Amino acid sequence: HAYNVEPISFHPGSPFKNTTPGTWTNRPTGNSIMKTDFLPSQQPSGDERLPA
Amino acid sequence: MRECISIHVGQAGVQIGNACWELYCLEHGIQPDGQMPSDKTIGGGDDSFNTFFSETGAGKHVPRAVFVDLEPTVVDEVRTGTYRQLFHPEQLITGKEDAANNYARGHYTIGKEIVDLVLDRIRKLADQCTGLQGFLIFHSFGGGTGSGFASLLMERLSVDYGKKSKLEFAIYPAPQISTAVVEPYNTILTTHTTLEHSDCAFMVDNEAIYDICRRNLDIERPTYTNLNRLIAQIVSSITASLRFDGALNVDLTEFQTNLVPYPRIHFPLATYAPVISAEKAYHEQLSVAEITNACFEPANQMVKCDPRHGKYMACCMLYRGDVVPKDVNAAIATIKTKRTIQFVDWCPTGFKVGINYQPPTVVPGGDLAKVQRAVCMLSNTTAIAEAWARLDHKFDLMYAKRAFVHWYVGEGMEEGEFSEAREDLAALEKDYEEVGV
Amino acid sequence: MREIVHMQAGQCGNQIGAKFWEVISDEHGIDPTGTYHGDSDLQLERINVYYNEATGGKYVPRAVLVDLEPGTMDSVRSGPFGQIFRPDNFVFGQSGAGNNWAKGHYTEGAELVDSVLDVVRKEAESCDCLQGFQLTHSLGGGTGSGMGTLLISKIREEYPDRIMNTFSVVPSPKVSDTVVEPYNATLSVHQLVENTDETYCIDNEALYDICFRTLKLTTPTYGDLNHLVSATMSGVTTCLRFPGQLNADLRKLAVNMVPFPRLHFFMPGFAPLTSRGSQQYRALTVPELTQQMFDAKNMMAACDPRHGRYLTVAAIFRGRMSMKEVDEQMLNVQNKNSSYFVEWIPNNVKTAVCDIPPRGLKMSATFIGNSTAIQELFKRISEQFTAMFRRKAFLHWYTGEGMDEMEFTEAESNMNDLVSEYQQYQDATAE
Amino acid sequence: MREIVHMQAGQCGNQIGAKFWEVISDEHGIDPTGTYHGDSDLQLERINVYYNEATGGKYVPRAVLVDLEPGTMDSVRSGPFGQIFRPDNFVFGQSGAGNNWAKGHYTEGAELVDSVLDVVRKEAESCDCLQGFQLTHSLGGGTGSGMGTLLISKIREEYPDRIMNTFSVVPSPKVSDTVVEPYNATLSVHQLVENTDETYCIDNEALYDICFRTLKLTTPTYGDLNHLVSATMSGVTTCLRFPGQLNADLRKLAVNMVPFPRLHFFMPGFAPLTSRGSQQYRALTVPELTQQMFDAKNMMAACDPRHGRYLTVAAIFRGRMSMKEVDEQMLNVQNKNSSYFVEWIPNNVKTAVCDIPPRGLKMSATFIGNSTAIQELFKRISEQFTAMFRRKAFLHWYTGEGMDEMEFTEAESNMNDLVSEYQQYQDATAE
Amino acid sequence: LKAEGFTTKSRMKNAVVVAPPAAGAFAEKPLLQGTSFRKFYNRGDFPIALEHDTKGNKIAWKVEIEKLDYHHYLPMFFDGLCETTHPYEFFARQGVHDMLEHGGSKILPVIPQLIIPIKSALNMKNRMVLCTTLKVLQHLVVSGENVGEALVPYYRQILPVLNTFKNNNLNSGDSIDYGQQRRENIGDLIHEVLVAFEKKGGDDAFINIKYMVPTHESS
Amino acid sequence: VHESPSEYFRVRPVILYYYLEDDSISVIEPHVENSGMPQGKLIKRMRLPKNDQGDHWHWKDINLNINVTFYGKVFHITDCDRWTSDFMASEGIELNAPV
Ligand SMILES: Nc1nc2c(ncn2[C@@H]2O[C@H](COP(=O)(O)OP(=O)(O)OP(=O)(O)O)[C@@H](O)[C@H]2O)c(=O)[nH]1
Ligand SMILES: Nc1nc2c(ncn2[C@@H]2O[C@H](COP(=O)(O)OP(=O)(O)O)[C@@H](O)[C@H]2O)c(=O)[nH]1
Ligand SMILES: Nc1nc2c(ncn2[C@@H]2O[C@H](COP(=O)(O)OP(=O)(O)O)[C@@H](O)[C@H]2O)c(=O)[nH]1
Ligand SMILES: [Mg+2]
Repeated sequence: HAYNVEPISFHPGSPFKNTTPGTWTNRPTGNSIMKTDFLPSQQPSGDERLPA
Repeated sequence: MRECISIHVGQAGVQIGNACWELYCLEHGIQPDGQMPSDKTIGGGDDSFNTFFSETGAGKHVPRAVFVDLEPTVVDEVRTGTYRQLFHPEQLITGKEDAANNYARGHYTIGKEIVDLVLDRIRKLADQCTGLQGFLIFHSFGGGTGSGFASLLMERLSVDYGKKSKLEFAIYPAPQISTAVVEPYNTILTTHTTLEHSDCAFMVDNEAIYDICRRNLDIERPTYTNLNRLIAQIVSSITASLRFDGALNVDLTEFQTNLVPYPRIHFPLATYAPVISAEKAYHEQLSVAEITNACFEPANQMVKCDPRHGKYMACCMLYRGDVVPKDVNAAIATIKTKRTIQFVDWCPTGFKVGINYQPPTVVPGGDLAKVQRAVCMLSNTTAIAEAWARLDHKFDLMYAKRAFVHWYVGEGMEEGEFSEAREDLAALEKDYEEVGV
Repeated sequence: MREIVHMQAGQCGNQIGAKFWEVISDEHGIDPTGTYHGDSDLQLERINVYYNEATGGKYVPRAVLVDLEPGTMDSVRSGPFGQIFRPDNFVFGQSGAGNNWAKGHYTEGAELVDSVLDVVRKEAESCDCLQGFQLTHSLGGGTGSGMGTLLISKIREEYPDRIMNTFSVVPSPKVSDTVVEPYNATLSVHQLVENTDETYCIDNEALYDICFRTLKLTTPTYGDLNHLVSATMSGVTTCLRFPGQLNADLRKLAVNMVPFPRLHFFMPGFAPLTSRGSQQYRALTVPELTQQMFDAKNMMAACDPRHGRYLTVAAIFRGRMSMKEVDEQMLNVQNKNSSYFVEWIPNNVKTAVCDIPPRGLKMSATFIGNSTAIQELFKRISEQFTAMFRRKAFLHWYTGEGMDEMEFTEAESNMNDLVSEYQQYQDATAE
Repeated sequence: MREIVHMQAGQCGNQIGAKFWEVISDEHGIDPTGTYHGDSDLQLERINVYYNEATGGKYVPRAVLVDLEPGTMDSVRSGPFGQIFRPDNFVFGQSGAGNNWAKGHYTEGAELVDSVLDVVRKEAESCDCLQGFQLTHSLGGGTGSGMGTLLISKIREEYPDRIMNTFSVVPSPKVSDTVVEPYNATLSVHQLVENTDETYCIDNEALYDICFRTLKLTTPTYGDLNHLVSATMSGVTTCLRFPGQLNADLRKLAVNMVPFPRLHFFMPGFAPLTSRGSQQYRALTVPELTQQMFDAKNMMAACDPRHGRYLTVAAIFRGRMSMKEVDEQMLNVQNKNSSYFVEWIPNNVKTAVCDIPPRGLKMSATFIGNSTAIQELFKRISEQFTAMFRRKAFLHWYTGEGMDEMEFTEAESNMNDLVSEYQQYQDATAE
Repeated sequence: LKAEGFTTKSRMKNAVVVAPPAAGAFAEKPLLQGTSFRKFYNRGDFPIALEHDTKGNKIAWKVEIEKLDYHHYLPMFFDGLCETTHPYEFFARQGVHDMLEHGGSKILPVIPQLIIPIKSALNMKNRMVLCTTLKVLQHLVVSGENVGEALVPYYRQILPVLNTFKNNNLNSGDSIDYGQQRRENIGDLIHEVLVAFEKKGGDDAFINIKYMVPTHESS
Repeated sequence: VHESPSEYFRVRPVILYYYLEDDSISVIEPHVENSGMPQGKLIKRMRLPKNDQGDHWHWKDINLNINVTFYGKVFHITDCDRWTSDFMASEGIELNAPV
C-alpha cells in the first residue's frame, strides 16, 4: 500500500521487457508542428486524368 | 543579376524564413533537395531565381539567407527537416546559449561572439553576387535574439555596406496579446537602435493575423505556420517585381523613396487582402475594385492599429495577377473620393502603384486558394503613433518601479540607455504628432 | 548544447529525485537497465541535457545523491530505476544529520561538503556548455536544509553566472510532522533568498489536498505526491529537451518572472489532473487547461492565491496546439481577473509552447506563479519560529553544534524583511 | 447550435431522466458506451443540443443528476445507459431528504446547492447559444420539491433571460403514497409559478389511466410511466433537434401558450398509444393522431379539459405528413368544440411539424394544452393543505426545521390567487 | 453578480470579481506591549533629566556623556524611539542626538548590535516616529569615524521601509511648503539618508544600495 | 561487461524472497568477497509487475527453471529451499527440478 499507479494518466506499470521493438507501443511520442505541416509535395507527373 | 540577401534573426525570423523559402521553392519549381525536376517544368525563364538563389554549375540551386539563432533548437530542427539538402550547412548559424528574452544578452555579451562569423558569411554571400539589391531581415521586436542581435548586426551592416537598402520585416507586439514580459523593454530598445540604421521597417502583428484568419479563412485555431505563410505571401508580393515581369514595376530602392517621408518615419503597415479560402474563392468576382476596397478596409490590416485614428502619408499599392492598369486607376480614384480614408494635406499624390502579371502561388496544405489577382499595401500611416503611445505607456509603467531592470543593468547596459531609448521614442511620438498636424 | 546537473539532498529530496528520474526516463524512453528502448529521434536528439553517454549504450543520469544516512542510498538504489544512477554519484555520510540544521551545516555534514563539491565539479566540467544546477530537498530536515543551503552557497560562489533552481519542499503546519521544522525552514530560507537563482515552494498539505479533491485517489501515499512534483519538475525544462513553437528555457523563465533580485519564490502547478473514472469523459482543450491552472484547487503550495496579487505567471504548454487559443485564453484571464494581477505590469503572463506532450497525454501544461501570497507561508513559518524562540525551546542542540542566537534573530528578521517586500509590492499603487 | 441543459432531481426525476436519456440515445444512435453507432447524418447534425464531445469521439449528455439519498445514483448506474453520464455530474448528498420541503430547501440541500450550481455553470459554459434549461422533478418529496425549486431560483437568479421548462410531477388524491404531499406540492408550486418560464404537470393517476385503458397493459410500472413522460419530453424539442417544415422551439411554445405570466401550467399529451389487440384496428392517419391528442382520457394530467376552457393548444407533429391535412384537423376540432375554447382568443392552436419521426414510430404527435381545467389539481392540493393546516398537523417538522407559518400562509394565498386568476380567465367574456 | 476570482462564477457575461484584501504595507502598526524604555526608566536609573527650554528641552546628564558605556546605554536608548506616549520621546531622540555628537570612536563597536532597535522602529510606519528615525540615521553616519562603512553589511536590514516610503512627497504645485522647518518629509529624508550613505560609506556600498532600492542612482 | 581486461561478462548471484503476506517480491545479493561493485539490496520489497496490462508477479507462475523479468532485468531461477518446495508442492506446483 506504499506504491500505487501514476496519478496523471493512471497507466499501469511495466516490466520493461523488450521482446517487441520500441515503435510497437500504445503511448507513442508526439511529432513537431514544422515536420507535420512542412511536408514534401508531389509533382504533377503528366499521366493524370484530364480535369474538367 | 539582381540579388537580395536574406537574414533571418531569431526564432520568429527562422520560422518565417522556413515558410518563405518553402513558398519560393514552390513558386520557382525548385525541389527541396535543390535541383529542378528535369522531367517537368513550371516555367519562369532561365533567370527568374537569381534574386534569391545561385547556380553552382552542377544544377544545385543553393539559396541565400543567413539563418541565425542563439539557441540550437530551431536551427537543428530546420537542419533535420524537409529542406535539409537545400541550405548550405554554413548558412545555418547557431550558438549554444540563448539570449533568453534579453536585449542585453542579444547585444552586449552573447551576440558578440557570433557577430563576426555571421558577418563573414554575409560578406561571402555578398561577394558571391554581382549586383546586390538589398538586405531582407526577418525578425521580431520580441526579445533577446531578434531584438539585440538584429540591432547589432544592423549596426555592423550600416558600418560596412552603407548605401545598400534594408528591409526589416518585423513582428511588432500586439496591443493586448503578449507573450513575453520584458517585451516592451526589448521593443523600445530595438526601436532606438534600429532608428538610425534602418531603411524601411515592415510591421506584422500576430493578433491581427489571428483575427484575419478567423474572419476570412474561417479557422478558429491557427498556429504560427498559418501566420508565417501569410507573411511569406507578403514578402513574395513585395519582391516579386524583381523576379517576374509585368507592368509598371518597383525594386527595393523605390520602397524608401516613395514610402518614407522623413528619416524617422519608416514603419509602414502590411495589408494583403485577397485572403480567402477555397470554400469562397470562386463564388465571387475578385475584381480590382473589390480587392482594393477590401484592402483599405481597416479590418483587413495586419497591425490592428486602426487607420481611422490617423491619416495616410503614402501607400505603395502592389498588384499581382490579372490586373488592368486602368482598373487600378479606377479603384484608386473611387477610394480617393471617399472621405473616411484620410490623407495628409502635404501629400496629394499619395500612391505608388506597381503591377506584376504573375498570379499568386498557393502552398499545398495551405489555407489560401488560387486567385486571379492579389493586392499588397504598404501604408505609412500616422495611426501607428497610438501603438507607439501604448508601448510608451507600458515602458513607463515598468520603468517607474524599475522592474526587470537589474538583469539589463547587471549584464552590460549602463542605466542611461533605457532613458535614451525612452527619450528617442518620445521624440518619435511628437515627431509623428508634428508631421500629422 | 545546454546541460543541467541535478542534485538531491535528504530523504525527501532523494525520493523526489528517484521519482523524477523515473518520470523523465519514461519520457525519454530509457530502460531501467539504462538502454534506449525508444521510438523517435527527437527523443534522443536532446537527451544530453539530463543524461550522459556511457560506452556500451547506457545513459548515466547527471544526478548527485546526498545524505548522511546510508539507508537512504540503499533505498534509492533498491527503488525502481535504481540501477540507473552511477554509484560514484552516491556521496553519503555516516552520522545521520536527521532533522538538525546545525549538524547538517556546521559539524560532520560539513566534512562531506568538500567531497560532494569535488564530485559536482567533476560532473560539471564534462560539459561543452552549462545552464545551471537543479536541487531537490525539503526545508524541514537537517540534510535537506543544512547541506542544501551549504551546497547552494558553495556552488553559487564557485559558478556565479550559471543559474540555479531549487525545488524547496517548504513546511506546512497542517502536516506538522517535525518539531524543529520551523527552525530548519527559517534557517534555510535565509540562504535561499540570497543564493538561489530561482526556487519553487512546494507543500505536502497542498499536494494532499490536490490528491484528495481533484484526483480523489483514496490513498495517495508519497508516490503520487512525488509524481506530481516530478511532473512539474519535468514540465519546466521541456523547452531544453524538446523543440516546437515559442519556447522558454530556465534562464528565460527567470528573466521574465523575476522583477527584483529577491522575489524569486514561485508557486508550481501541473494541470491536466483528473481522476481515473473521469478520464475519458473529458475533451482536452486550452480553455479547460487554463481553468485547471488558474484555480486555487490545483496549486502545489498551501497558500490561497487570492489574498494577494500575481506578479508574473508563466505557463509552459505541451502539445500540438493553437497559439491564438493560448494567448486569447490567458489574456481573457488577465482582463477578467484583473484585480488579482499587479497593474504596474501591463502583461503578467509568459507563455512557452512545446509541441511534444508527455507520453500518454495529448495535452498538458505547467503553471509557475510568482504570487504575493507566499507571504502567508512565510508569515506562518515566522510565527511558529517566534513562538518557539520566545521561550528558546529546542535551542540547546543548535547552540551545542556551535551557532548563536544572533544567527536565529538575523534569519527571522531577513524572512520578515522578505515578507515586508512582498507586502510592499502587493500594495503598491498604479503610479 | 441551440443547446439546453438537463437537470434531474429526486428519485422520480432521475428515474424519468434515465428513460429520457435512453430514448434520446437510441434515437440519436448512441450505444451505452457513448460511441455513435448510427446510420443517418441527421443523428449528428444537431447532436450538440443534448450532447458534448469528448476524446475518442464519445458523446456525454449535458445533464446533471441531483439527489440527497445516494442510492438513486446506484440505481441509475444499474440501469442501462447508465455509464454514458459523466461521473462529475453525479451531484449527490449523503443523508436523506426526509420527504421534507424544508429539509430540501433551507438545509443540507441548501448545502449541496453550491456544488450543483458549480457543475451547472461548468456544463453551461461549454455552450455557444444555451437556449435554455429543462428540469425533471416531482412535487411530492424533498429533493424533487425543495431542492428542485431552490435550483430553479438559483438558475433564474444567474441566467435571467434563458428559458426554463420543468416537467413537474404533481400528486394525486387517488394515488397518494405520501401524507405530506399537500404540504410539499403547495410549497413547491409557489416557487414554480414565479421562477419558471413553462412547466408541464404530469399526474401518476393519469399515467396509470393511460397505461390501463389506452394501452390495456396488465402491470404498467414506473418504467412505462417514465417511458410516456420521456416520449413527451423528447417530442417537445424534436423541432430543435431534427429539421422540419414548421419549426417551433421552447421560446416559440412559451410565447404561443402563455397569455399572462403566471399562466404557464400546461398539461401534455402523446399519440399514438395503442394496445396489442388494437394494432389491427388502427388506420395510421393524421386524424386518429389528432383525435387521440384531443381526447380527454389521453391527457397526461388528471384534469378533465371538458371542465374548462382551452386557452391555447400546441401540436408538435413528428413524421411524414401534409400541411393541409394537419391544418384542417386543427381547424375542425376548434369548429366543433368551440365551447371548450376561449372566445376572446381566435385561432388558438399553434402547429409545428418535424419531418423526422421517432425510431420505430411512423408518425407521432405531442399535445400541449394550456387550459383553465388545470386548476382542479391546485384546488385539490390547496384544500388538502388547509384541511391538515387548520390543526397544524405535521407542521412541527417544518417549523423546527426552520420555516414560518407566515410562509405557509403566503404560499397557500399565492396558490389561491393562481386558482382565482385561472377562474377569472375561464369565465371572462369577449364583449 | 459578485464573485470570487478564478472560477466559473468569475467567468460570466455579467459577473464582477471581488478585489483582494490589502496586506497593509502603508499602514501603522502600534505596539501590543511597551518597549524596554517604559520598563527601565520609571523603575529607576537613566541618569538624565529635563532642563526646560522652548524649542524642545535639553537633557541634563548627571554623569559624563563621553565616559558612560555605549555598549550598554546606546542600543537600549534606541529602543525608546518606537513609542509615542511622551515624556519618553524627547528622552529617546535627544538622548540619541546628544550621545552621538558627544561620543567618539565608541559608536563603531556597538554597531552590530545597533540594528534590531532601528529596524523595529522602521517596521512600524508611524509618520512622526519614522522621520525621527531617519534623522537618527543621518546622524549615526556623520557621528563617529569609520562608521558609515560598518553599516554596509546591514544595508540589507535598515533599508526595507525606505524603499516603501521614498515616494511619499506631495504634488502641491506652486503652494509654499511651510513644513520645511519641522523636517517631517519622509520622501525627502530618505533621500538625504541615502546620499549620506553614499558620501560617508565605502566603495562597495552602492552595489548594495541599488540591490535594496531599485530607483536610486549615483550621487 | 564492456571494455574490461578481466571479463567480458559477469554473473551476479541473486536470492529472491517472495513474501506471501502481501504477494511481494524482494531481490537480494549475497555480498561476494572482493567484488569491487556495490552489492546490497538491488530491488526492495514491492509488488513487481508482470505484464503491461497491470498484472503482477504471483507465486502461481514461479517455478524452478524459468525466466522472470522484473524491471528490464531477466533473472533466471535455479533452485528453491526445502520449506518453499514443500509449500509449493502442497499448493500444487510440479517443481520441475533444480538446475
Ligand atoms: N508570426 C510569427 N511570430 C512568431 C513566431 N515565433 C515567435 N514569434 C514572435 O516572437 C515573439 C517572441 O520573441 P522571439 O523573436 O521569438 O525571441 P527569440 O527569437 O526566441 O529570442 P530569445 O527570446 O532570446 O530566445 C513572440 O511574441 C511571437 O509573437 C512565428 O513562428 N511566427
Ligand atoms: N513529498 C514528499 N515529502 C516527503 C517524502 N518523504 C518525507 N517527506 C517530508 O519531508 C519531511 C522530513 O524531511 P526529511 O526528508 O526527513 O529531511 P532530512 O532529515 O534532512 O533527511 C517530512 O515532514 C515529510 O513530510 C516524500 O517521499 N515525498
Ligand atoms: N411516473 C413516475 N413517478 C414516480 C417515479 N418514482 C417516484 N414517483 C412518484 O414520486 C413520488 C415520490 O417522490 P420522490 O422521488 O421520492 O421525491 P424525493 O424524496 O425528493 O426523491 C411518489 O409518490 C411516486 O408516485 C417514476 O419512476 N415514475
Ligand atoms: Mg529563442
